[PDB]
Amino acid sequence: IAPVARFELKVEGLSVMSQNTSSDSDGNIVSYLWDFGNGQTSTEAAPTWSYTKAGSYSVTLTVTDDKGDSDTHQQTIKVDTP
Ligand SMILES: [Cl-]
Ligand SMILES: [Cl-]
Ligand code: NA
Repeated sequence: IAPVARFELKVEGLSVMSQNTSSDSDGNIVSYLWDFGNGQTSTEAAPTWSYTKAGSYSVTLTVTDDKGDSDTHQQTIKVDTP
């Protein structure tokens, strides 16, 4: 129900850009934990990142709001080398 974690990704080769499309009907989102499925994380709203090895990676976003509630979304992506 609230908050709702959500994002969309744009993949270029091994590199990924994000758009944060999260929301909260009962408060305000104050923090983010992105988890790129490779051991890397970020606290940015809409980070850019990259991988080294071609493969399948799960990208997870957790959002947390002003009342201390969290929600998580995931997307698995393919990335390839040249
Ligand atoms: Cl990698
Ligand atoms: Cl994909
Ligand atoms: Na709100």
